Amino acid sequence: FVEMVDNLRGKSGQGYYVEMTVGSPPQTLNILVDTGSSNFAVGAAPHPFLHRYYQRQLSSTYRDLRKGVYVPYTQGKWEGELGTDLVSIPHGPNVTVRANIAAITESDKFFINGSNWEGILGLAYAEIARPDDSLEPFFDSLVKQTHVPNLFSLQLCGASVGGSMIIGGIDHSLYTGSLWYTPIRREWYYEVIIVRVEINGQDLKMDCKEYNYDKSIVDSGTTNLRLPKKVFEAAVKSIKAASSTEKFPDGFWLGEQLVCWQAGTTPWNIFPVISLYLMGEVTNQSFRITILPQQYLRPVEDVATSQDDCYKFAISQSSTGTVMGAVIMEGFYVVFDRARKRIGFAVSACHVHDEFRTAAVEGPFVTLDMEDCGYN
Amino acid sequence: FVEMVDNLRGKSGQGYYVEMTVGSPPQTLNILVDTGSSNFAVGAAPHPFLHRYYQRQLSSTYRDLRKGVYVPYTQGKWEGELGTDLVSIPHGPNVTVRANIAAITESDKFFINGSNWEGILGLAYAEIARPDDSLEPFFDSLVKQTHVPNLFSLQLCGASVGGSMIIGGIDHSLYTGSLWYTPIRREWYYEVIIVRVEINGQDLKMDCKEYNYDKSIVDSGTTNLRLPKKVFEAAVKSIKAASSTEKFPDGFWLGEQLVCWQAGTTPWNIFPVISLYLMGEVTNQSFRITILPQQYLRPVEDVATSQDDCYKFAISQSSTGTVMGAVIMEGFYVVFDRARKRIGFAVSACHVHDEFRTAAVEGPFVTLDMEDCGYN
Ligand SMILES: COc1cccc(-c2cccc([C@]3(C)CC(=O)N(C)C(N)=N3)c2)c1
Ligand SMILES: COc1cccc(-c2cccc([C@]3(C)CC(=O)N(C)C(N)=N3)c2)c1
Repeated sequence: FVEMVDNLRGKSGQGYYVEMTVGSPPQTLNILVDTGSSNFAVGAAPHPFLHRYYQRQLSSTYRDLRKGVYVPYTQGKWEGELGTDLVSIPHGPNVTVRANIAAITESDKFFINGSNWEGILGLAYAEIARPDDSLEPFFDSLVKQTHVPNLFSLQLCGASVGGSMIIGGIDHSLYTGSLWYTPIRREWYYEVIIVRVEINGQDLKMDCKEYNYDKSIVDSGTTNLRLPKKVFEAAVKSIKAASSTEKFPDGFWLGEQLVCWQAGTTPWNIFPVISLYLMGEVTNQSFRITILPQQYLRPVEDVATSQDDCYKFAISQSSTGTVMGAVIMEGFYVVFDRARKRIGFAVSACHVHDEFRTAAVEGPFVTLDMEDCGYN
Repeated sequence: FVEMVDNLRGKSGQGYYVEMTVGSPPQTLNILVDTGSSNFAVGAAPHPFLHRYYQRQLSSTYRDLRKGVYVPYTQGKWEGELGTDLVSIPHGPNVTVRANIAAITESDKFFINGSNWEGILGLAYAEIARPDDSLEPFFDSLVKQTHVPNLFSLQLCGASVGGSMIIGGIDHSLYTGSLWYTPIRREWYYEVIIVRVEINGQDLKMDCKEYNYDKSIVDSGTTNLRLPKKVFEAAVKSIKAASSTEKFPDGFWLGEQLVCWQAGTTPWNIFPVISLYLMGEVTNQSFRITILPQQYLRPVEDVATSQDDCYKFAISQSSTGTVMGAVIMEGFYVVFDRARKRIGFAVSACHVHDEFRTAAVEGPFVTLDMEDCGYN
């Protein structure tokens, strides 16, 4: 696994990507690692933002599936042509596989101008694969055609930024202390159940069933930690009041303006550590992950309307549930243990850390009626 | 007002715009009519998607305000340089005014590739103007510097598509029957209070306070009718079950895949009319607006992965409240009566109508405790 270490580039703002090769002979592309979707879609036409794109004409091994896909988002969309071809991951396992590729032929607000990636690798499960759950995801093909074990792990770092995708197992050099595991509630998204939240050290006497309304998921393709309204509403109230040494703008919390200081002058300690307790592997047992304010206030880089230490509030609202984005994942080594229906967390050997507090994964804790926190 | 009739172009998918002129001599630009924001922002650099952009260097009358703006959205952002200049609306009032312009110098996922507009005219109020409520919105400058009365009205049409912005008053040729008025609850967004909802004819025994959690607004710059989760959840359940002659995809309702038939074969009548009751002008009195399925199922045009009559579900979820978008507004002539803190609705003389049902604005109805439907 020394080969796979540090095989990711990019930020949480713009995503993390791994180099991939597609077709015979190998076309090299930079592809977003996205645990929030299940399609392997690559740009296959010269959209002007793209550095590279998939040229099927040049591949011995491509096969058209004579079938198209349309994938709308909030303001976004992409659209392509389903086929299959030979995929390999240079700095991954030393195998090669026949995976589905959606050749993106049209898109709106999908690719980022000035980004350095050209497709997405949806690592989530069949059930949310477009167009339907028979479009077998990449990772399933990988395990299903090779001797690669059914799990991968992710260490996302970054102050641009880097990280590691260890396909097939775990690499002990990427975390400290112990890995704790929460169940994958169902294999569609990487859905997990949050059972209690705390800010700094004090919870939120909130029906935990809210924390997971209607969903809680782990998504390397979402930037923020994203909370539902009631919990966000509740959350911010408590972070806001906690963080009243100083008075910041009332719309900033809603991510409608950003906030700024200068070099050195970022007020670390006015801000609370935040703690999510996740359902554990055993009845009535949980564990917790604790994020520093480094994680939920992320530098907004080159705003030319300043030369200051600006930051956006990396927590936000959701109609679709909790989303533990790259802001949360940057603190931890996250193991996606598809073989045992569980996701493991450990302190990342690369989390940004002051000489004061830290990120933490701790347990066990005793929590009753955890199964009641999942929405049905 | 014969001059202002039909001075809007575009769709609900891509927005409606009015021709404007800025600077001396007049630079012509196509600008989005957006009642969901309060900034007049125009593209002022040669972003490649843009047909035209504001060239300050060429204006006698421009004045720099030596101050910048940054405006983030969900995935989106823009950023510019505050100044003021001379603005006129060719097919508007025969005046000219000194308004604030944000010259957009940088943006991500803001402009649409293949769109024909180049800025936005935020018609909402100071309170949500970025950076703060002292950046006086266009319309306030308009009324405040001319004899133009403090109201405008909008007729949005469309099967591309058209419409009319009547600045300064009402034009009786754009609606049928009577105008009914709901209070502007507060002057930030165009916030209104929904007090009951019905599908086909049957309500939703839902605490009306949900319908407005935390906000209900009228937004010509939002495409969908957008409902909060509980109400959307509730809503769809009732539209879904109502519309079970046929079985459509389970993810389509969430706007994650679109749905299709062919010429002639759109099943009109399986789908219910929807009714929103809005708080009226008098204690315990309301009125209602009724939308046909034409309105909430909008053609998705050139999907090349078909030659069928496709449609997206024009209703969706929200962390930020109800939003009555261009899907709702297409049915009605909407009067923004800033002078009397109220918004008027009437059947649009241009709503798309089958030889069966219709859009409707009706009243009065007796509804108790309407003031309790507003979130505080
Ligand atoms: C940190 O990761 C990202 C940063 C910016 C954008 C994206 C991204 C771009 C395009 C599509 C996706 C998507 C496939 C769809 C989506 O909205 N989510 C939340 C997701 N998981 N992946 C992400 C990821
Ligand atoms: C039908 O109107 C539109 C269709 C597509 C896009 C837009 C649009 C594009 C860019 C910004 C806006 C914005 C300023 C921000 C926003 O998200 N909303 C909801 C809004 N009212 N206007 C709209 C409007």
